[PDB]
Formats: sequence, structure tokens, C-alpha cells
Amino acid sequence: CAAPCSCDGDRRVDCSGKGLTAVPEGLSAFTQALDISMNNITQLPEDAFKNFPFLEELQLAGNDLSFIHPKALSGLKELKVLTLQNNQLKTVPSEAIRGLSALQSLRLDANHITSVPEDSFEGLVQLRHLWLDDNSLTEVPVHPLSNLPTLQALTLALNKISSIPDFAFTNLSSLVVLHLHNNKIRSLSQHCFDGLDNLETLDLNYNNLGEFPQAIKALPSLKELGFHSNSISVIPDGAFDGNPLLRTIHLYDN
Amino acid sequence: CKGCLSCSKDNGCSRCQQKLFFFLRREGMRQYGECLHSCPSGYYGHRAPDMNRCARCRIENCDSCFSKDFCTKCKVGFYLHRGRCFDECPDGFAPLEETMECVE
Ligand SMILES: *[C@@H]1O[C@H](CO)[C@@H](O)[C@H](O)[C@H]1NC(C)=O
Ligand SMILES: *[C@@H]1O[C@H](CO)[C@@H](O)[C@H](O)[C@H]1NC(C)=O
Repeated sequence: CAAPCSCDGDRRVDCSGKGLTAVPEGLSAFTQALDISMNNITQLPEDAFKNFPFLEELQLAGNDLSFIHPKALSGLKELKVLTLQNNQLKTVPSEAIRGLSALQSLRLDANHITSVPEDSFEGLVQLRHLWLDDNSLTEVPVHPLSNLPTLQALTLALNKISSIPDFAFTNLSSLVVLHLHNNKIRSLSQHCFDGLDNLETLDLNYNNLGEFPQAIKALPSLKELGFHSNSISVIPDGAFDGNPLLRTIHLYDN
Repeated sequence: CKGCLSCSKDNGCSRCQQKLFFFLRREGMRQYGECLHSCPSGYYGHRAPDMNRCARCRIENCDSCFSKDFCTKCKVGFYLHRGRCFDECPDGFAPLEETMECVE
């Protein structure tokens, strides 16, 4: 257990707020949990994590990370959870995360992402929860999304999206929870939601919807549909025949 | 008083930074705000344009939840199935102890 990192008997190491400007060394490779949150790691050099092949959960919350080397996280086959929230990333590090086959949960919220390369998320066959909150996205990344056949929960709140084209989520047959609140959506194509046959919770708070989204007629397992605080004015007759399992509806403040 | 726009001694933090979670901690009678980069166990970070706040994981048998009802990992004795906690793996599914979650 090298200073200033505080470890425990479960190979879990915490180095939060130690002011480190680079990855600390002198740590056992057996460590699985590693946290460098609230630190000053401005950048990540090449293969900076070669010493930790037994890493399962890695946290980099609020470290002011800017640039990741393409081979920075090579050989992290045992990685399950990776968090990079609240940093200075502008584009998704597609090259960095190419080889993380066993990655399960990926956080990306609170960064300054504005676009995503098409080739991102390739080979991420174990992804289950993906965050994308608090970015400057202006359209849903359909093509990168299609490479996630095992997703379960995807959130895109507080982005700057405006509309969702048809079949934008056609490949996420395993999706369960989708979030889009506080976005700037105002139009939704008729088949935009087709394929989400396992969707359960669709959240659409704080949008500019002026017409009812008949696209929701393709959610056989919908249970919560909250689109309150919108510009909705009319609910047509029989606008819910595709959701025979609804539990609650948030349409107040409309 | 870390990462706090306006910290008062009696009430702790009262306005977290722009990209930070405002969380209320109960201890004895003392209750005071805090700023964290990620909400603790039993809470799910709910984002907002004014202030981002943590809320209790309403789903039972949960220790860490991604949203108000989707649990990333349940407590012991309950396998994970589509983010929901079940003691047994239902039909079409079998228990898998190595990761403690329901597999096909
Ligand atoms: C972080 O590291 C950079 C590069 O060395 C330095 O310029 C900056 O002052 C550091 N910030 C803090 C808060 O230590
Ligand atoms: C998955 O995406 C690919 C690439 O667009 C597409 O060919 C395929 O039909 C999709 N699978 C579906 C929609 O089930």
C-alpha cells in the first residue's frame, strides 16, 4: 500500500483528492478497485495502466482529464466499471476503449462531449449501463448506438438534442430504461422508437413536444411515461393502445 | 465546505458547483448539504439544469441504482434480472453465483 493511497484487505485502493498529477505507482497488481477521484491528472500518457492487469473497477471522477493516449488503457481485459464523469473530454475516446471487451458499466456524464465518432464503442459486447448526461450533443448517435446489442439503460439528459429520426434505436432490443429529460426535443418520427420491445421506462420531462408522440405505440412493456412540463395540448382518443401495462403518467404542468 | 458555491457553518453547503450533486446528510439532528461527484450507495444521481440532486433508490432490495427503479446491483440473496431484484432466477433463467446475477 504505497502512499498517499489508502488501501484495504479487499484489494480496494482509494487515492481521492491527493493532488496527484499522474497515475500513482508502487501499487499491487492484485488491486481491483482503484479511485483517483478529485485529483489533478491532467492527461493520461501511453500505457499508463500497465501495472494493473487485475483491475475491475476504476474511477476518475472530476480529475480534469483532457486527453487520453490511444494505448493508455491497453490490456485492461478485467475491467468492469469505468467512470470518467466531470472532466474535459470533448470527443468520446473511441481508440482508448476499443479493447475493453469485459466492460459492463461506463459513465461519461458531466463532460464536455459535443460529438461522437462513428467507430466508437466497437466490441463493447458487455455494456449494460451507459451514461451520457450533461454534454453538448445535438443529435442522437444512431450509428455508434447500433453497436450495443446488450444495453440495458441509456441516459441522454441535459443534452442539446432536438429530434430523433426513425429507427434511431432499432438495435437496442435489450433496452430497459431510457432517459431524455431536460433536453430540447420537439419532434419525434413515427417509427423513432421501433425495436425497443423490452422498454419499460421512457422519460421525456422538460421538452418542447407540441403533439402527442404516436411513436410510443411500439412499446409493449411500457410502465412509466413521464412527459410533464411540455407544450402538449391534445391527447387523441386511443393514444395508449400500445401500452396496456402503464402504471403512472406524468403530464402535469402541461 | 468543498466544491461549494456558498458554504455556511451551520447549514453546511447550500449550492453545489455547476457539475456536482447536492446531497443532504442526516446525523443526529444535524442536517447539512454536501457536494459529491457521484451520489453514494442507495441513491441515483438525478440531473437538472438548476441543481443536480440525489434521491433514494425507491426499488426495494437495492444497494446501487442507475435510476429511480433500475438497480445495478441488489443485496445478497437476490439475483439481478433487468435491474430488478429476485431471490430466484425465473423461468428461462438460472442462478449464476460467480457474478451473483440471473443468466439465461
Ligand atoms: C495540475 O497539473 C498541472 C500540470 O502540471 C498544473 O499546471 C496545475 O496547476 C495543477 N493543478 C492543481 C490544482 O494542482
Ligand atoms: C443492427 O444494426 C445493423 C447495422 O445497421 C443492422 O444491419 C441490423 O439489422 C440491426 N439489427 C436489428 C435492427 O435487429
